[PDB]
Amino acid sequence: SYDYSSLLGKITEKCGTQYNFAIAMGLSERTVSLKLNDKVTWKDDEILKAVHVLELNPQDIPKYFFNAK
Amino acid sequence: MQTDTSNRLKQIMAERNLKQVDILNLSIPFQKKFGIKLSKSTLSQYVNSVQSPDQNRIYLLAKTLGVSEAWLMGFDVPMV
Repeated sequence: SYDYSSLLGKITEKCGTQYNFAIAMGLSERTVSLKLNDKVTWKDDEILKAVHVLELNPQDIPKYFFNAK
Repeated sequence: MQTDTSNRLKQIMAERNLKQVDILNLSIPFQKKFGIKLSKSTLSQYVNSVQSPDQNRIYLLAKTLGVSEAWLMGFDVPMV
């Protein structure tokens, strides 16, 4: 599993709602929900877009998307 | 340099004198550990840039090669 605590923080800070984040990612909210709830793995392009959208530091990516619980 | 996983794989293979079969052998304990499987054909596809590996397979190869996930995805970051 992946601990998305830090990621959820940036999403609230930058986008507000998960829905807003979904629109910014070009994804459906159900798609985003299933990924943030570790039911569906993140695609390669989705992570890169999340970095662009949330303006994350690329070096922090292991802590945002690859933190095992 | 800002690239993709396909080039980073090739970079590792050249820098560490490894072939696809080597990487698979190293991943075997991590495949069992993370519950993420990786076949020879699917790894061949990643190298040949046929398909881009998802979060799971990135995690698998990163821990296997002992490198940063961000680096393995082509980001301009430290390798570890």
